[PDB]
Amino acid sequence: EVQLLESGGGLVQPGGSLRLSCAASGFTFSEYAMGWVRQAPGKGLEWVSSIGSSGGQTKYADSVKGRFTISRDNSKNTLYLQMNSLRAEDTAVYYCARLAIGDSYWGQGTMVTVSSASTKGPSVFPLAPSSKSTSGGTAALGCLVKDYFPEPVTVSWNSGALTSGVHTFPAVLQSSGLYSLSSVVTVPSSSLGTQTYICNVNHKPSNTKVDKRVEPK
Amino acid sequence: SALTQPASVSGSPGQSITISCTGTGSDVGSYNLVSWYQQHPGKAPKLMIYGDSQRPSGVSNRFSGSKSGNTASLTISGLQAEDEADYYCASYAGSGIYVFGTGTKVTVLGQPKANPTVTLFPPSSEELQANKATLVCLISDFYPGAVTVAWKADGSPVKAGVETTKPSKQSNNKYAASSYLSLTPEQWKSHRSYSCQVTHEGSTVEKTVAP
Repeated sequence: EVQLLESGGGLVQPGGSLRLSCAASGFTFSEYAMGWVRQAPGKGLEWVSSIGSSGGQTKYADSVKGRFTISRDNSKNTLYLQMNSLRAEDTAVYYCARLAIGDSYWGQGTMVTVSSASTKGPSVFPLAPSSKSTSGGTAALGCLVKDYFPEPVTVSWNSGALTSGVHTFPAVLQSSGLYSLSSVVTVPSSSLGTQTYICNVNHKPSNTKVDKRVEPK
Repeated sequence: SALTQPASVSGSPGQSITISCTGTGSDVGSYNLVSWYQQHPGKAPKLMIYGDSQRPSGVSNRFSGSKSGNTASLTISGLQAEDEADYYCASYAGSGIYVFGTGTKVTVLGQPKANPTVTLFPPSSEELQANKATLVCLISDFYPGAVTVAWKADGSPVKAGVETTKPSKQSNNKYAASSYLSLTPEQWKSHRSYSCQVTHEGSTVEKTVAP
């Protein structure tokens, strides 16, 4: 089926530049017009730009005219958006979309963050279960992911093999302007003696990959 | 010139609701190109209606679209909890231009009261060795989505160093929130107990940790 995969989003200083890509497959790229749509955090969808099937008829939202350039390479089945002179108000998820009558395929989007603040990787601390093996019932253990910027981080457990009972909570935005979150997994108390628990923390904006073993106190 | 939608529409399970989308003669009153999208948190928009009234394949007939004048309308019948989401109309507007509506947040009421689960963790040894200390109070599986959090140290309140999220829905349709209390290792070591108190619909759930 149809696939649209955006890439190139990231953190940039105001006035900076970024180029987004959208790799397409599962359809004849060259006979579809293509577009970009964006969405600021917690805000609504905003159309950005469109381009004709053969690279003509480029159009732009006024909010973006003179700063962004849409283009495509039908030989590489790729759509681009060059974004210059970026400002905080350009912070958004950017979606690639195939323009068609009767259907509407979208990518998952790529996150663009425009800020004067630098990226900060997280510090990771284990959250040990208070309940011991003998005490019965269930035990909650976790990882605290402290003081990072920007969003997001993902947290997995045992390299992705432990998924049941996993809850990664929404992050708090602290007054410092840095985020923190926690991920908890609830397991049988009797498993604490025999099973290893490692949280795998990923913060792509800082290229941070941390594995933290979480052990009874 | 974003098409105008009601910001918020609430309904009860099994009822019908209608979301209006009012534009100008240049887009809505200029084409039968009004589409409706459904957006769940953290996902791409999903096309539910195109060409005013057509459903793409796979879309339930509970969703229907109409249009008269400069105003398009999306009606959802047989309201289900999964319909809780954001909805956007959109129209072509000539010359390769598209305009999206301002969006409507649909809320589906009726789920039962759920008391919060509270889990409280003390500072880790690793963190104290880093000359820091954070107490983590995690609150989950509650409805409705409002809590109040209070921290106490040997019974006496603490307000400094407290940072608490706004509640938001989990994948199980109940709310979660977090509260963090920042302390120096010396404060943490200088008390017998610290407590996280969570109040929800008159009832207080509390947990306690000690060095």
